[PDB]
Amino acid sequence: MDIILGIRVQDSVILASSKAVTRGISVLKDSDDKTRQLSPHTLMSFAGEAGDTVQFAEYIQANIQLYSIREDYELSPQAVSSFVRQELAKSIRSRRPYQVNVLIGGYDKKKNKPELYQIDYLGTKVELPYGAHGYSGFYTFSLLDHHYRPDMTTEEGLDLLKLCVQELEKRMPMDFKGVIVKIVDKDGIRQVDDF
Amino acid sequence: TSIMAVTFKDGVILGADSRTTTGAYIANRVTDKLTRVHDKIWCCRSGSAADTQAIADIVQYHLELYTSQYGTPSTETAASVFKELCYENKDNLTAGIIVAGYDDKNKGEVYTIPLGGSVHKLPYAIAGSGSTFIYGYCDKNFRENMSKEETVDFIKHSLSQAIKWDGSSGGVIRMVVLTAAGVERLIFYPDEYEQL
Amino acid sequence: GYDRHITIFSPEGRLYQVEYAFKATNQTNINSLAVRGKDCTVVISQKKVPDKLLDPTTVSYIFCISRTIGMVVNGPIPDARNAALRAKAEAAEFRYKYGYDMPCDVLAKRMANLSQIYTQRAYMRPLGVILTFVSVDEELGPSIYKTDPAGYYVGYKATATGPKQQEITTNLENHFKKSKIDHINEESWEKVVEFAITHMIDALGTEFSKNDLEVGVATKDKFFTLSAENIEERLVAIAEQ
Amino acid sequence: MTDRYSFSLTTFSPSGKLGQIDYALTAVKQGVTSLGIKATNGVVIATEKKSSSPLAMSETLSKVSLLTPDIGAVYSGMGPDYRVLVDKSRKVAHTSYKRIYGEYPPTKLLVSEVAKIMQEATQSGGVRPFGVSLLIAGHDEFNGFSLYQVDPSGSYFPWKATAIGKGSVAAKTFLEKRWNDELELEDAIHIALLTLKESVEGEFNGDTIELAIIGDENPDLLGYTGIPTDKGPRFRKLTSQEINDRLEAL
Amino acid sequence: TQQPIVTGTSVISMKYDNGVIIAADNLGSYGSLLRFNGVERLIPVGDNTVVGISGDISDMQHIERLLKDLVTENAYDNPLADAEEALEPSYIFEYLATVMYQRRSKMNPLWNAIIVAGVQSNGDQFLRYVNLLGVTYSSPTLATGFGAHMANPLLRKVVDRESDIPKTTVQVAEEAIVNAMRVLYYRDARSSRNFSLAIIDKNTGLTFKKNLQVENMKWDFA
Amino acid sequence: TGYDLSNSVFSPDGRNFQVEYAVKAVENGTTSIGIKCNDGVVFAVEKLITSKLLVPQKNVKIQVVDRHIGCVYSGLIPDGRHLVNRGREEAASFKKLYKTPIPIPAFADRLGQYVQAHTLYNSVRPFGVSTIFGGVDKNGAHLYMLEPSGSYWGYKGAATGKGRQSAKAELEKLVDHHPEGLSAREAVKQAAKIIYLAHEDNKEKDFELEISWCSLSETNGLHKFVKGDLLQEAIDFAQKEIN
Amino acid sequence: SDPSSINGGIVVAMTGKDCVAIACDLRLGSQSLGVSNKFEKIFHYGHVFLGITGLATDVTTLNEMFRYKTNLYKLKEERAIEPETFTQLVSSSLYERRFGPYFVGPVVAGINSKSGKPFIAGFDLIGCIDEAKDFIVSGTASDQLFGMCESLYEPNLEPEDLFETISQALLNAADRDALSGWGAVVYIIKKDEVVKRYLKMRQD
Amino acid sequence: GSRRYDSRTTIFSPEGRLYQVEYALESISHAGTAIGIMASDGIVLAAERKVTSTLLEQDTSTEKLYKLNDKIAVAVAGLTADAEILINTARIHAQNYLKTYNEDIPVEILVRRLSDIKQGYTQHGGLRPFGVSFIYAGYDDRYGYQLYTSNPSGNYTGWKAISVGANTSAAQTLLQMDYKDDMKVDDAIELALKTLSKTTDSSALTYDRLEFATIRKGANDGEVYQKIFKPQEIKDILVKTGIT
Amino acid sequence: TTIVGVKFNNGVVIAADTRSTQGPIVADKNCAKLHRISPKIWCAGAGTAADTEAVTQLIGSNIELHSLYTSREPRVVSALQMLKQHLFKYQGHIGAYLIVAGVDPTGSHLFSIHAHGSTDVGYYLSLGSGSLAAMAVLESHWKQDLTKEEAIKLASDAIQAGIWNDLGSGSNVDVCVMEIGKDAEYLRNYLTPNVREEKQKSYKFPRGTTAVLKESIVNICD
Ligand SMILES: [Cl-]
Ligand SMILES: [Mg+2]
Ligand SMILES: [Mg+2]
Ligand SMILES: [Mg+2]
Ligand SMILES: [Mg+2]
Repeated sequence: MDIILGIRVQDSVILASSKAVTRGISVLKDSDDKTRQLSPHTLMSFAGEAGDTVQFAEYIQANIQLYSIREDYELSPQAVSSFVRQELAKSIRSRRPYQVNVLIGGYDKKKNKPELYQIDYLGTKVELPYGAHGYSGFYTFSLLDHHYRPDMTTEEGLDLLKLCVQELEKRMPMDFKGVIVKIVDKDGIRQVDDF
Repeated sequence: TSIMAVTFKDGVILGADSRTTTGAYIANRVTDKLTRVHDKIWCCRSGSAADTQAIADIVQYHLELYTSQYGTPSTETAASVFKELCYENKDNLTAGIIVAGYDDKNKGEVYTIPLGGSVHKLPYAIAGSGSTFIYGYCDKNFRENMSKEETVDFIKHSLSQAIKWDGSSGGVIRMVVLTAAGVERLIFYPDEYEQL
Repeated sequence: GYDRHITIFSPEGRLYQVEYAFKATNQTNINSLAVRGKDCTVVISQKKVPDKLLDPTTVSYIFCISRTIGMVVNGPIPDARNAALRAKAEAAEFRYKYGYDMPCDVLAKRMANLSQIYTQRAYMRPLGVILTFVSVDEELGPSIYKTDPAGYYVGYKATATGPKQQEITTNLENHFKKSKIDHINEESWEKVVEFAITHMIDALGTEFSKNDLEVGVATKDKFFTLSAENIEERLVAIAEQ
Repeated sequence: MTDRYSFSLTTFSPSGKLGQIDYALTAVKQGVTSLGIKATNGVVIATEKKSSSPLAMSETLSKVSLLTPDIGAVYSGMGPDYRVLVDKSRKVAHTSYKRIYGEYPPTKLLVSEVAKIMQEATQSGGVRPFGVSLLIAGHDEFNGFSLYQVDPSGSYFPWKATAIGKGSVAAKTFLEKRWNDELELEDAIHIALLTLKESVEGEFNGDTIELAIIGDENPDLLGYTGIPTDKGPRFRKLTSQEINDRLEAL
Repeated sequence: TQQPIVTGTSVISMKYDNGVIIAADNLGSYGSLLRFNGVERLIPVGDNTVVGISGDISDMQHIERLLKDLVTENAYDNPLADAEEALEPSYIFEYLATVMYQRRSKMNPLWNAIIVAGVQSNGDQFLRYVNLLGVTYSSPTLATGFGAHMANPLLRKVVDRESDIPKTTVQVAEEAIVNAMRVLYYRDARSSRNFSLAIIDKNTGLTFKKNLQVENMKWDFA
Repeated sequence: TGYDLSNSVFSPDGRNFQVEYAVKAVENGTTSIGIKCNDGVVFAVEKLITSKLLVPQKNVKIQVVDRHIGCVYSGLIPDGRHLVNRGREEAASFKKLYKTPIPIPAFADRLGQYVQAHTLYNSVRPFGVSTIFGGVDKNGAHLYMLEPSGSYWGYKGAATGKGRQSAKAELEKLVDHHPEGLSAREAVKQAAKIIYLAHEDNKEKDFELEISWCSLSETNGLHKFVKGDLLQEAIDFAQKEIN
Repeated sequence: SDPSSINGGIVVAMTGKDCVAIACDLRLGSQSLGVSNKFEKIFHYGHVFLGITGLATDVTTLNEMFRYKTNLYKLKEERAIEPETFTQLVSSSLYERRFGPYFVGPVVAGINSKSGKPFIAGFDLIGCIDEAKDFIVSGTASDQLFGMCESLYEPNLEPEDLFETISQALLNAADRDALSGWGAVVYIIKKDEVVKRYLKMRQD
Repeated sequence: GSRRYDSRTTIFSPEGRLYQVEYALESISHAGTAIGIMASDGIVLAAERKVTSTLLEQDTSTEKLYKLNDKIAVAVAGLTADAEILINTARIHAQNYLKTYNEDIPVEILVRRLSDIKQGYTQHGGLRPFGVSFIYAGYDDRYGYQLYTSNPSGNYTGWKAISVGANTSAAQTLLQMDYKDDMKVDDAIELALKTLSKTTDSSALTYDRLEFATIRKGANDGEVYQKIFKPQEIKDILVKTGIT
Repeated sequence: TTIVGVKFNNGVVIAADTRSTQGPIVADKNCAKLHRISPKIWCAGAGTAADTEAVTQLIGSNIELHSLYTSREPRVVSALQMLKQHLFKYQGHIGAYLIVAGVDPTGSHLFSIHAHGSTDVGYYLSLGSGSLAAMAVLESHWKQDLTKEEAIKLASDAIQAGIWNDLGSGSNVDVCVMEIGKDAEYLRNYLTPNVREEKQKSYKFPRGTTAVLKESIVNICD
């Protein structure tokens, strides 16, 4: 785990997530996908405690997919984010809490608007034009404060994201083995293969 | 605290000081540490005020329910109920209790129950922080089959010394006399006992 | 007709199991009576020991519930003792929880509430007993409160219970019409016991030896029962007047 | 051992009736008459004190009961069932309201809680329904004065005036002729006493009649002074003497 | 999890040709305060067993009640309660051993060291140890606390192995026990002069001696 | 009707027919008695020898509770054992909390309340035994008899089973002829006589006598079975009286 | 790892002449890192306003909880909850979690629609009601707010004047606290109109 | 034991019907008629009070029409006490959904859950079913205006117009006759009142024996308003259509 | 906090200060520490503020229900018994320290309760951080057979000692007088010796001083 970023532009939400899985003094994998598709137009990235992350992600995925089948309908990004927040808000006062931080990127088809939600393990939710979890934010937030405009295209958003990854690869202590980038828009979720 | 109970010819007498403590501040200088659990079965309380009170309240309830069904309980029975509470809840209690009562068959009887919850039947018993200072005096001066006046003087002199040396003890000396005649409450003020 | 086996309503809005429990009340064929003095409350009950092999001292329907409260039962002894043990336990718990002696009327209400539950809940049968509670309450003074299998309860100036209850009731009514007061205007409890026995003799029309009666007396701070010789002393006093 | 009766004792018959509820209402019909009248500035509830024996002290048996300082209750039907309902009603006003909001529940909601308790005795395992109808009179700041009837089924209805029990049919007709929307509290007490005399047979005085009002705040009955917002209970039980005073100008 | 309050010190014992001897002083200590002097720490069960207990006295009194109850329970529906189906020393031990190990396994021990001494129905000597941990062992001589360090060496000079048991008389054995008790009074800061001693013989039965004193002491040599 | 099909149901009389039916099971059982004496109590029971194959002295029916109380019963034997098992639990918890052994009147109410509880619900059956029991406590000797309804009283003498009326008549004579009191050793002999006299009501199968006693002087206040020389002496006394 | 000072934030309430004001900052951070500058801390249920400072997850949770409870209240009672009653509901709900509390500092503000009286109140994390004629303060700059309010406040201020006083109380308090600021919102509340104003403040 | 007194409320008849459900429906057929009509720009709820007395307080009364949330209401036919148990459950369920998802509950989801509770009482627990039939009237942004009905079996269905309680057979025929799809709210108000007036067991339909409610988008721009009619407003709407 | 209770001729009086603190900061300058359990039974509470309020309300609620159940005026010993058993159950984790006083059919009463569950009795008592300042005054000026007006003077003087000398206590003096046969008389702000002096300057700002980015009307209606 470690690096997960998100940028909301004019027509889409872009999520970038590090590929490395490190345990001790060994990078066990360099192609790890730290994301789950919750619904056709909603994607969730995650970072935190080993085991907890995937277990929580897949548990949420199962619940949203269950909802989709029951109602023959896709929950709004706002509704999914509220469901996830409440699960983490319950979790924090459990015997053993889920130590997982998430970003939720979705395209609301009823509003025709991209939406990005940042939720931490305590259940602290905020809607943002750009987001980050962990130490990443200490570099990317100020960078995006400067270069981000609300009316940018998806291509402009990807260039803005390249600028973030470059900065992290320069100043971060650990080798996070690059990122997997995914775009969420009106046509659903797709992966950029050459980043 | 300094507390004691002493058997004699006509029955048994209980004794106690009146000082309650929170650190070095005297929260109550006129405390009543001698408590009725039955008509002629009383106890001396030492240790935590809250723990000993909660125990004595439960015992009084048990003996009231015993009396309703089986008549007057023996002093031994009362001590057994105290023991059961003290022994089974030894991890969560700080209570040193002396039980004393008058039967007509058994006359005066004294049972002491220390921290662990063990029971010890004795001719007389001393307890509380101030008791340490009078082990020597009490062992040398106690006789069996004393008179009422002699036993009152024995307790008065003993607790006087315990009060003199123990900072956790003081105030008045309260006593409770248990005989066939009934229940008598005695009080003795500093101006009398200090100059013994 | 299973509406007569458990405590559910019949078409006419009645509870037959409750009604039949009232009939169990008289199964012992014993009459009881309670009156109030200035300082005391006296309760008397017949004592019938038919078998010669019985230990007469163990045959009793009067119970010492607490130091201040006494209770006489009209009904079979198993249910009577069931009610007594519960009452004793309830009175003991009340004192522990609330820091003062349970009043006679409050214990009466509590036992009446328990009885009410058996009239509503199916798995529990009603007890076939009528409970008469007596005391000298520290607030209300001399008190008589009575409970039945329906869960009903009320205070009394005086009362009677048993097969020949109505005769005793009217006898007492006629006395209080005459005296114009709510109690027996007498100083000592001894003469209030004498009044109680005298008026039971007149109403029932029978003479009593020392072993035919059972007497309970409530004064301030204690309820106690009388011995055979205490009753004999009382019987002699009535005869010599 | 243990309650093996985990099944309903009240069930639908082929015709659609719920037998036990119907039979409970029959028990209410047998019960002594009680009534309630709503005035512009208060509410009156009344009933006859049917004595079981002249040796019995009828003062010790209270048919009209205080639930909250501004709410009172009276009934027709089975006394023991009423007594435990009052106990439960008094408690639920605290547990499900006063301990949450720091104030007493409005009449309609306390009534709703009593109704719930009575509904559950109609559906839960191993119990019969309650054999009583309640009349609950009360006041609260935002609804003013109100009067409600609660039946064994758990149903409740708000009334301007009504009666329940033995002679309810005649008593309701009497109240229809006399009730208007301009009645003052003293006028409603007068009508209550008139209506009750029709159903009472024997003695008719302050010792055989039980009557309470929901009216003005009573600072003298509060028991303390110093808090301006606390002004005293609106519930007041009329004394034996106070009833007899009104029976002369009857 | 506990801590002991009122405590009892060493319990010592040994086998001889016809039976077993066991002893323990009459003191109930409260830390350094020698608080209670009339405490009996040897408890007979029937006429063929004596259980000696050291450690926490409140827990000792609990074990007393358990053994008392065991005698009652064994007599129930048992016509041979005073004959073939009487409580054997081996039964009494295994019961206590079970309880001790169960309590340690629930992290709430009975804070004691226990020696069960007796004679079996076939005449065999029984002597076995069990403590708060549930640890059990048997030996010709057994002792707890200080006794383990000071009494055992002395008692092992009389009976060093199994073959020494037939060669040891009750007079010789009691002499060694009484001597060991004196040594403990010299050297254990929580011993008293007063003690009890019990002999369980296969011929003469249970002899329980109370109010014994340590005597013939050497001090005159400072 | 149908009022007798379910336990705890009141009939229109105010009776619990299921309890009265349990009494019939008791009346069907063998005879058992209890005699109160100067400083104690004596219990005896009839044991029907169904076959030669029954081992003598080895099917014991009298039961001890605690160390000072004896219990004997007639009717469904297993039901009696259940009651004694409860009695032993009740006596143990009393002694645990209060230290002193349970007094006889106290013990009597413990059994009484427990048996009475089995008349309160339709999900349990009443006890098919009448139980004669007693012993010695701080206030002297006490004898009790407990019935399926939960009803119990103190007795000078008590009897139950198939030969109860024969035994009751014989008990009443002893009460009349000995107003000052009967001794423990005498009461053992009398108990043998009464069981032999009550055996006339069950005389197809011959029987085995079983006696027990508690006495302040003779047994030191503890329950003991009468065996050997004292039993044979009591048997001989009984044999001499029937002829 | 002190739950009440991880996210930061402040709330203040004041009374005026026939009016009340309640104000809050917009910051949400993770210790030193500022994350959001849009995180409002004042909510309303009918005409009753509630501000909540402290751990942000609990701020969100309690809002959702009191919306839940006031919605059921209105359905059953058939009227909007009043400030005095809502204050009691907040107290009860917090004390229900006595030995596992929400790490919050709530503030109630509003005008009783029957009496017309302005009402404010404050609570500790465990439910203790703090009623005040003048002002209630809460959050990581509570010391600063206490000082600003105690000196700037006077009774019976007009709505337009009260706005200036409460705004200046919040702004100058926030600027002396590292974890508060990043924007501000003020609510001016009259008997039947409510005006919401966003303040221009320094963004560091 | 207690087997003797068990009615066995949750069993099948030889024909494969549920006795208690069938008998509960028979009970509901005697309750006052309630009608729901769905128009393109709103929904009407109309219900007849059970034989009224002149001394009944009419304004502070609620018997037939209940509010579940701001977007959903129900008309009741059956035991009122039973209905209030279910209404409180439904009210809580709506708040749970809002708390979880921060969106008002879709109508069908609320209807399904309430119906699922009814179903449970027919399959397990040995208790009598709820003697209640609901008409649900509500709005959400997925399907817009919706009418549903549920009954003691726990079965629910959707409708353009529907009646429950007494005289449903006659009422349904009349609704089937005059209803058309392009209908407006004010037309539906008239149809509802006209149908009750013809199916009523009373002599004449008056204001004091009716409860009335509308759910329109007739607020200001893209939002829904619930109007539970006051006594005087029912008196006026009854005159406006010329019934009185 | 400073709180006291004083018995007199025909009843009892309790008093308290009105300062509420969070650390060294004064949160409320006029909080009410005098609570009502029943009309004629009143409580003064120190310690954890929410605990004193919550425990006083819970027992006050249960006392009302008990009074209605028994048809009797509530007794002080009942409130005392219920409070003490509740506080003991929680082993001091509910930090309520109370002075309980009132009149009932039994007479007039004065008690104190500690968080762990002990109760005390007295003619004069004091609790809280200013209890030592108050007790010093009470020990100096108390006597047997006080009148009503003497007891109020003594009580408020004891509270004043705390106000001036204890930093935990301040502002005003609240009093409640419970006399036998009369209504309890609550005297809010019986004394106000700490009124804020006139400020030197008005800090009313010129309108327009605060910079604004956005305005908008908020919808509170449906
Ligand atoms: Cl109750
Ligand atoms: Mg000293
Ligand atoms: Mg029943
Ligand atoms: Mg700042
Ligand atoms: Mg900064």
